[PDB]
Formats: sequence, structure tokens, C-alpha cells
Amino acid sequence: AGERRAQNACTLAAVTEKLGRAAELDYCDLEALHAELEPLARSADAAPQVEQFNELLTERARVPRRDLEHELLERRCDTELFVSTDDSVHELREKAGLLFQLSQLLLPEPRADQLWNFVCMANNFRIKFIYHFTEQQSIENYFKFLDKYLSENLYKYMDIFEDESKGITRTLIHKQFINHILEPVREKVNVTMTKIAASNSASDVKMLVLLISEIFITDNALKKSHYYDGVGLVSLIDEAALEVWQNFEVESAVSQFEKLTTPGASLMSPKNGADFGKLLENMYRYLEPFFSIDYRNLFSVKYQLVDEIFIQLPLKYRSFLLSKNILQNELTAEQQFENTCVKLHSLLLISNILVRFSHDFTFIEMTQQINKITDSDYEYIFDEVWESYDEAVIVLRDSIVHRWVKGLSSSLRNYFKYNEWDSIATAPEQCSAELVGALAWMKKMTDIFDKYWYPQHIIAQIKVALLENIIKFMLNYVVKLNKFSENGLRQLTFDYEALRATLGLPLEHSSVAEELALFEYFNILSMKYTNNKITSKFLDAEYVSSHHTRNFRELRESLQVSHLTSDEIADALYRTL
Amino acid sequence: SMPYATQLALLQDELLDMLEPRDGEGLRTADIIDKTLRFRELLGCYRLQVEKSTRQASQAPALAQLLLWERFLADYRRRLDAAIVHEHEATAAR
Repeated sequence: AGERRAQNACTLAAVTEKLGRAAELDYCDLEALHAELEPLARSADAAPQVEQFNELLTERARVPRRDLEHELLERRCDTELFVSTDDSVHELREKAGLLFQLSQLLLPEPRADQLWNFVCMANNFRIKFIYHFTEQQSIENYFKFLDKYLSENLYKYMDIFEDESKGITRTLIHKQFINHILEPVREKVNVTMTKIAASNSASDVKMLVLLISEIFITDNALKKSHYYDGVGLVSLIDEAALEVWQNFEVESAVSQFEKLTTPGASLMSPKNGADFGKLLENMYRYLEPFFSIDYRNLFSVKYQLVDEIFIQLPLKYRSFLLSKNILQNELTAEQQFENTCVKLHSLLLISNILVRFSHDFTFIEMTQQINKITDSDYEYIFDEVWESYDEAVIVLRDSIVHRWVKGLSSSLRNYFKYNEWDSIATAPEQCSAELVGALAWMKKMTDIFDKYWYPQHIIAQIKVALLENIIKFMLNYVVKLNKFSENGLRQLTFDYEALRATLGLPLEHSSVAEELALFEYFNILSMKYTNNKITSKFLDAEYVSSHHTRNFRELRESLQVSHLTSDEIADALYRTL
Repeated sequence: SMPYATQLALLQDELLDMLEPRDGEGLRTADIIDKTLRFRELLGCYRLQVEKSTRQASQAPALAQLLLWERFLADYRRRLDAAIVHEHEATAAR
């Protein structure tokens, strides 16, 4: 191993001897030295040789810097007094080409501020900026100045300093001319920034927060207005300043959240759901620029902001609802019902809000940033909220149906007590006098439910579940406990269609199997009143026993009863007698 | 129109056309999101309708169309998000 140190420091000690002859060394020699020293860079044995070679490049670049900067300022190349032509631009491109070639020879790689050609190109702006300006509004004014200059000079300087032969591309000039024009703004801003980051006063901590937020804003506008895919003023933000901004933003969001999750004993209202929704939208409007900025050392906080605000807060909000309120024991039955309706509404509203967030471009991108860094195969970041919300929606939906059905069982008690279905005076013209109370209640109930918005299928789900519970009530508590007149049955059919009518079911569509069965059972029931030839045969108590095991092969075909069971057809026939 | 299965039938075509606008003005992304939300809702309605057609089969084509539509919506969100990315990439390199 020592055979490559006494041999290494030999070429390394011949480099210093050729360096000791600064004059009578042309650019070709500088390339030959780069060829020899390049491998040995970063070794730290050749560090002195590096330091010398770099400070030689710098001295070889000092004169064309003073010339290029003087020519640029004395010809007013960034004003209307200068036009780009083969003559007035010729010498500028020579001085800048040589400066670029010299910068590219720095070992190991040139610093950002050592691209001397771009430093010279930006010098004019540096002088104008420092002259004109000796916080959030200041940073905004700096952007206004920067933007105006960039607008009228960027593509012009690209036309001037284009040099494909020497590596100076148009894409490079676009990136670097903006970056170097930005440097005096970074220095000016970062003075007042480090002046605030050195204080613990609230006024200070907020002024720092607003500063950082303004930086994010201006970086965003720079990327949009001049198509700049380089670093802005985000370089000024250190991890200690981010932690401050991030915590201020999460605290602001939680503070607003907690003023919405304060448990009042009054019936829950939709507003609270809409206000939490607005909170999520406002906080996303505020955090949009930060989210859109592409700096890797930023992802660590972007995920933190996504989780704590757009996942944690919705989950906590779900548990804000569904929560033991001993302060809500004084609620009416119809109040507890409306309270649940409102809960389900609010929950599904926040769900759709997150659905919209999930297709905005900034979310799609930082969702892939998360799926890459955490190696977690998430489709959307909101999958964990949705899947946790889909559970609570069922619990709520079931609660609505149960609480609704419990109430219907209560209001039909009067209608249940009526037993004169075998002695009916005439045909139905209105609804049974004992059902009027229930019909009214059931309309009050559907109207309360209809006050609020739910997805169409969840409406259908709840209302169908109640149509079925209505059928079960009519069949088991009334029909399958009485025998019916001609018009007693017509009256009952009326009553049923009135109760179905109160649900305001999404109708003109098809009918549920349970209701088809209901009307098949009615149809059989109704043969007690038509003395047809093929109906005296069927309405025999002995035909029922003798045919029950065939599943009534005859009757099924004759009467289109295709949704009732054998036992059911039997009970109907038996009920005609 | 009125039937769920023809509402879904048309809405699928519409949702596919939004992805390739002959407009100039790009994607009407808010309208697309609104449509996919309505597609999900209508899907749920068709699902309920099929389910509640037999009490607690010849309802096979409806189940097939339902499955292929649920798969459609699932893939369509990926197609949409891709298009949304592409549309901003294109309007940055111009």
C-alpha cells in the first residue's frame, strides 16, 4: 500500500513545480494539470496542490471578470440602449466563454459561486438591487423587482451568451442567470431572517413564520412566471426554522379544530361539519406552495404536515362524532334521529372533500414521494381515512334505520290494535283513521332525513331498508293476524301504499323482491272475492295439504306466484277460508 | 336516462371522453371528479337494485356488468390521475 504514496506524491510534487511557473503556462497546460491532479483530488494528501491549482484558476480568471463586468455595465447590456448583434456581443462571449472554461477546471467540482461567467452576468442586477433597497412585503417587493428584470432580460441574455461549442447551453443560462440574480436577494433576506431566528419572542416567532411562508410563495411564483426549475430562497430555510414553521402551522390547525370539537349539549348541526371542511380547505390553500416545492430535505416535513392535518384531524373528527354525550340524554327520539342524520351527512361530506384533494396535482406527486420513501404501497394517502370512515358510515346508517324503525313500531300501536278487518262497510276513500297519526309521523321523519345531503346509494339503502321493515310490520302484525273483507283488503292495500308513499322512495324504477312477494300474497288473498272456475279449486283446505309438497306446481303457473315460498302460499290460501 | 344501468352506460362514455378534450382548454377536472363521484353513487344504486331483486340465477348479466363497471371506476381513477400529471408536465415544457 505504501508503494502508491511515495509514487503518488511524486507526480504530486511535480504538479507543484509546474504550478510554480504560473506564467508561460497556457490553457492547454491547465488542462494537462487537471488531467494529472483530478484523480488525486479529495485524497487530502494532494489538498495543497488542489488549493494552489484552484487559486491559480481564480487568478487566471480575475482579469476577464473585470473586463466582462465593465463591458456589461458600460454598454448597458440589460437596458433598451443595447441590442444583441454580431459586433456588440462578440467580445462579451469571449470573456464569458473563457471564464466558464476556467470554472469547469476547478477541483473537485466548482462551487456554485465560482461559475464566474454567470456571476458577471448577474453583477448588473446586483448593483441595481442593492441600490434600490438600502419581511413579507419586502420579500414581495424583491420578487416584483426581480420578476420585472427577469422578464425583460432573461431571454435576451440567453440569446447573447448562447455557446454550444463551449458547453454554455440555453437551458444552463436559463437556470444559472436566475440563480445568480437570486443570490443578492438571498443575502438581503437571510440577514433579517437570521436576525429574527435569534429571538424567542412570540412577535418574532410569528414574524419568522410569515417570512418563511412568503419565501414559499415567492419560490412558487418564480417557478410559474419564468419556468425556473432551480433553487429559490428555500435554501435559506434551515431545519431549525422549518421545525418552527411546521409546528406553528399544525398548532394553528389543531387550535381551530378543537374549537369545533367542543361538545355542546345541543343537537348536532351540519354547520360544524361544513366548518371543519372549510378548515381543511383553508389549511390546504395555505400549505399548497410548500407542498409544491421540490426539495428533498423538505419531504420529511411534508409528510408530517399531510399526516397530522389531512389524516389525523379527519380521523379525530370521526371520533368527535360517535362519542358518548351524557349531555345529550335530554334529547327527543326525533332529535336523536336528526342528530344521527347530521353526523352521517358531515362524515360523508368530509369524505368527498378528501376525494377532491386526492386528485389535485400536488397531492398526486407527494403521494408518490411517500410511496417511494416509506416504500408503502398506498394508492392515495387518504386510503387509511376512507377505509376507517367506511366503517363509521355503516354504524351510522344502521343506527338511523334502527332508530327510525323503533319509532315506527311505536306509532303503529294504535293501528295495530284495530281488529275489524273482516267487517268492512265499503271501499276505501281515505286512510284508516288509526293510521293517520303514524302516516303524519312518518312524513315528519322522511322530511327530517331529507333535510341533509347523502350519496344517492346511501339514501336508497336506508329508504329501502325501511320499505322492507314496513312490509314486515304490515304482514306479521296485521295481515298474518286477521282475515279480510273485500274492501277490508282494499283498505289495507291503500294503507300500505300510503306508508310506502311517505318514504319518497326513488321511484318509477323497479320494485324490491320483498314487495313483489307482498303483492303476490295480496293477489292470492284476493281470490276470496272472485268466484272463478280455477279459484274454487285452489281455495280448498284439502288442496293445500294435497299440493303443498309439489310446491304448488299447478298454482304457481296459474297465478304467477314466483316470489312466495310453499309455506307462504299455503298460509295465504288458508287465510282465504 | 331513468334506468341505473343506462345512466352508468352513458356516464362511462362521458368520463372516457373527458380524458381527450378536443377543446383547447384541457381537462375539465372538477367536472370529471364530480362525474366519478356520481358514477360511484349510481354503481351503489345498481348494486342495491340487483341485490334486492331476490329475497333472503337469471341476474347474471347484471352482476357481470356491475363487476366490470366497478373495475372500470377503479382503473379510471388511475387513468385520470395520469392524465392530470401529463397535462401539467406538457404545460411546463412549452
